Amino acid sequence: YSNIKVIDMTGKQQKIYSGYDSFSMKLIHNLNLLVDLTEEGIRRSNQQLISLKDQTTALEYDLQQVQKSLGTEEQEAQHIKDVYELIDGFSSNRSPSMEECQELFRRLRSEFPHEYE
Amino acid sequence: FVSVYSKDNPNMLFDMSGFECRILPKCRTANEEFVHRDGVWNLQNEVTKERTAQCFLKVDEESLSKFHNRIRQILMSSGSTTFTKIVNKWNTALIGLMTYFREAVVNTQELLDLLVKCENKIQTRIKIGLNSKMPSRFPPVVFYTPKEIGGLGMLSMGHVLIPQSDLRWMQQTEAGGVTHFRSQLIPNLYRYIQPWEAEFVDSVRVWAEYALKRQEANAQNRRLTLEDLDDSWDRGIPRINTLFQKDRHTLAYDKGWRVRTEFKAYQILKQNPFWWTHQRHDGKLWNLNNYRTDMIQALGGVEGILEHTLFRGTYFPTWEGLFWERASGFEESMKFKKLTNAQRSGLNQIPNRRFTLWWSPTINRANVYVGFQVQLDLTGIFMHGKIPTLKISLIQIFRAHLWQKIHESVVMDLCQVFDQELDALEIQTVQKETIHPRKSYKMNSSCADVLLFAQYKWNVSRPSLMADSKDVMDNTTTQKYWLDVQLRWGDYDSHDVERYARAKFLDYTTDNMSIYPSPTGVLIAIDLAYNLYSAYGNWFPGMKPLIRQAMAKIIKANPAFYVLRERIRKGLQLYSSENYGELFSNQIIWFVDDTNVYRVTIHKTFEGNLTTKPINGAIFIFNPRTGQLFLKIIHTSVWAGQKRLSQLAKWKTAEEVAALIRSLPVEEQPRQIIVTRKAMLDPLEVHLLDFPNIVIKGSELMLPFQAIMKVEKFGDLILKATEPQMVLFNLYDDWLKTISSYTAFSRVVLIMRGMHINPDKTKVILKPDKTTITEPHHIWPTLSDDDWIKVELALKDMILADYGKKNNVNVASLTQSEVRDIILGMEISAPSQQ
Amino acid sequence: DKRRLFPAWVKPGDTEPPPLLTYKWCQGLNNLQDVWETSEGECNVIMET
Amino acid sequence: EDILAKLKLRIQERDEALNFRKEEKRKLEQNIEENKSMIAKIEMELPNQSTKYTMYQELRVYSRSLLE
Ligand SMILES: O=P(O)(O)O[C@H]1[C@H](OP(=O)(O)O)[C@@H](OP(=O)(O)O)[C@H](OP(=O)(O)O)[C@@H](OP(=O)(O)O)[C@H]1OP(=O)(O)O
Repeated sequence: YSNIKVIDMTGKQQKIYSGYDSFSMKLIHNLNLLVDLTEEGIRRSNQQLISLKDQTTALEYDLQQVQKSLGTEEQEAQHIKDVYELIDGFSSNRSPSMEECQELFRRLRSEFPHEYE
Repeated sequence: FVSVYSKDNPNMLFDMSGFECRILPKCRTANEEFVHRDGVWNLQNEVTKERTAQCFLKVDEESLSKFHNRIRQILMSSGSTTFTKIVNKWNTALIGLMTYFREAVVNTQELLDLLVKCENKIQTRIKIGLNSKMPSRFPPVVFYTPKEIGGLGMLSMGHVLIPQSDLRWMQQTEAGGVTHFRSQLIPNLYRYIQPWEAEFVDSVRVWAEYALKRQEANAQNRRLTLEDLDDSWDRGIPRINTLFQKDRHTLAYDKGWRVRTEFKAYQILKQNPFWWTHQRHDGKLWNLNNYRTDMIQALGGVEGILEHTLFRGTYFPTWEGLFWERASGFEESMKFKKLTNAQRSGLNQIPNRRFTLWWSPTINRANVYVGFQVQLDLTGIFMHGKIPTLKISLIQIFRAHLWQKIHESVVMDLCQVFDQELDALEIQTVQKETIHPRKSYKMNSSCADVLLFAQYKWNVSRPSLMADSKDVMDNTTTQKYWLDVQLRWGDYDSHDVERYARAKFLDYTTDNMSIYPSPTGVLIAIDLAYNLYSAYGNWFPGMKPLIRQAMAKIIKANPAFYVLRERIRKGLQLYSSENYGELFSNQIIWFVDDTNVYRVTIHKTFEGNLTTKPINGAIFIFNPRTGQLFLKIIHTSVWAGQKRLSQLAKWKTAEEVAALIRSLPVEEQPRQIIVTRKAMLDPLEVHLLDFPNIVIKGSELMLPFQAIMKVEKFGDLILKATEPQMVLFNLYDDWLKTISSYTAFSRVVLIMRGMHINPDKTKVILKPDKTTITEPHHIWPTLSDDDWIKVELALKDMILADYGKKNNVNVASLTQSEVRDIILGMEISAPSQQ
Repeated sequence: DKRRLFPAWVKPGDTEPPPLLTYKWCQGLNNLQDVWETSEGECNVIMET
Repeated sequence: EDILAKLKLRIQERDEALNFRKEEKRKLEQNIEENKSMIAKIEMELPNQSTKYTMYQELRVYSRSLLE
């Protein structure tokens, strides 16, 4: 730990230290210009991300059209009628006379033919 | 056998390869004609192009008994065996029968009755394996549910009806009511294997048209474009995709392979059901992914299946992203090393514990011929049969009075609501009653748990549900009101907290035993197995929307539910799987790389076998903002006297960088370490517990620091080291004076990716003029700021040309962001994987 | 195989799975000329052993 | 007259499947609007990033000249 060779090539001339302890105990304006230069890339990255956000609207907007408006709302509208049709089929029945039977089966067979069969 | 066809005997019988076959020349004899049984072949006369005769298939009685005896062998070999291992053998036997005989089975009604019998027997073997001699507690869903949803994944050939009752699910509404939800036979496998007639006729046309598509390839001398065949890919008796099998330069020479696999019966004691085929020569002649997907649909979808399971007890938010643990250590290894038949069967029971627990709301459903209401001690659970391991499993969940602890927590959490609404409800006081400790699980009768005294009476509604938003709120007046809170643990037959809350309220309010201090109140019910809640009773103004709001808040955040939920999860084994600008911020950040640390070289020997020699390596630690590089050489002496070297190498990488960090002042220690291999995160974490201020993140981008060994200033330096010395470098050869860190950083990435692709072309790029040199005080050749741009463009083109060659894509197809991400090594390969 | 030792009637050949062999048999059987004719008392007998 | 009882079952069954699609409609609409909300936020940042970057372009030139 205390006696493992450290070779220093970080500077223009070479140095040698006995170990990490001897090593461990051996402008900003310009740096900030480098920071300024980096921020140009940040908006470049975000604009490209905004292009992905733009495609994200395409995903979202097609989900509105295909998934919600077409696929869901159409099957909604069809079967919600079928519920009320089948409830209406249930309503028709009870204690008829001769002509009441005729009007029942006229009504059942004409209006609800699939359910009737 | 001899079979004779004549003007007297019209049926030309024969029997080949297990297919019992009857031929009738329909041009001659008219006993049957073009009947749409699935298993009747039509013999197209090749020269006249006429259906001159029909061939009626059956499965011969020899192969019936070979199949039957295979199921018997699986049943005999059960004993202490897991249900998965049983049904995996059933599936393999069933696939073996079906994919061989195909349409012959469905014409063979005596086989189908046997297939029903065998399938039912495998089920019964599992039922009796769970001590459950009755139908009701074992509905189909337990068996046929695909095994990634923790079902057995059994395949079927039965007309096994799925009860229409068993598809419902229920979800908690925010209104405090419950909406039921929903979305027939279980699928026969037979519909998912293409019948042989279709396979053969399609194989003729496919290989015929392939000859024409190759004639185009022959005429143009073009590449055989797989795009021409992608519709044909899974067709042909030899599957056409075998043409592109990477082994095919050898498989051309494996002649006589089919008879070779049949004579294996005299060499290998383990019977093989796929003796008739070989996936590399025939291709894979069946694909059952559609059976798995459709099986979920028949069982009601994932939401409909999971009601049968304890999933709702976990209160995970969704099924997706969950996974099942496996490790094989301790599950199997210890039973191999230290066998003891009477004890080590408890290890083989570990999957059965999980399985039985997972299906608890179905396998312990109250609907029984008999059973008993054995209530579990200290608990409200009823244990309707002696199911082998569910009893111990549930005891470990509700251990240490958890049932009471839950009930007191919800009662006092209600108190903490009433204590803050007294004036709005016109309550003079709320009393937590002196609840006897049994009350939380004495199910036959109840007390009031919380009692309200009016300031000056309220008007009080007729009894109604919490879901009923409208009330006859003028029915009567009263000044005392009680709340009864009752826990529950449901099963799939009974977890409707609406009807439960009503029925227990109406019972108790007429029962003489009920210690209720007023004729008006509510019962609150909680299905602790499904995390559903409800209430029913009389309501005074302002009470119903408070309980509706308050009860949801409790379910969301109460701690006693959380410890229950974690115990269920830790019992089910069932777990949830859960930046480019940052590098140059004012923090101190080190990249670290472990791939070069332990390296071994291979050479031939006088023995002819190879041998392994370890060599010196290095840890690579690099600060991307300052360009400072710490190159800790790891010398082969640290591998001496050890053999677990790769895990040691991972430990020594984390240890030696921690030793460096511990030596440096805290003003120079990192605050983030970004690690280029995720396997190195965890040895760093356990080593860096002494420095909690350092966050450790997986790099997720890929940086090719492995390639630095190609640089002679590193290669010779690391190879020729006599000790594990530390060497310090800077990769920015004064660049931070003339250019910013980011472009200097990007230049390193460009150079490193370059030499990883090819050192010498990089050296060519880094030497545009032969008069350029590398100075000894530098690492890179000396170049001007514009010359650096010119070689960066050459490196960028070199990277993209290698990417294009590796991916068959034009560089011009790539946008500025894509070429950046390719330099960053991000996963750009297909849009279906992002 | 290179030297064509075995004639094509020697089965467990590399090109037919046994269910295709049953098909090529009854396909090849039906392709025989006059094979279903019995007008003058002609007969087919298939012998398996 | 048992068919009348059968209808109440199929009425419940059909209505109870209908409950799922209604909720399914609610789930789909919820996702879209959060994105409308969320993406609305994102495009509000787009001006702000434009304003930043352009000023840095000036302040790059300015600082680099000033310090020389
Ligand atoms: O599945 P089934 O054969 O139709 O039997 C059930 C079962 O009857 P038991 O009381 O004998 O168990 C129910 O009980 P559980 O399975 O829930 O314990 C019961 O529900 P109730 O106890 O609430 O009546 C139900 O009754 P119903 O048909 O009114 O739903 C009843 O049918 P039977 O009373 O006709 O046997």
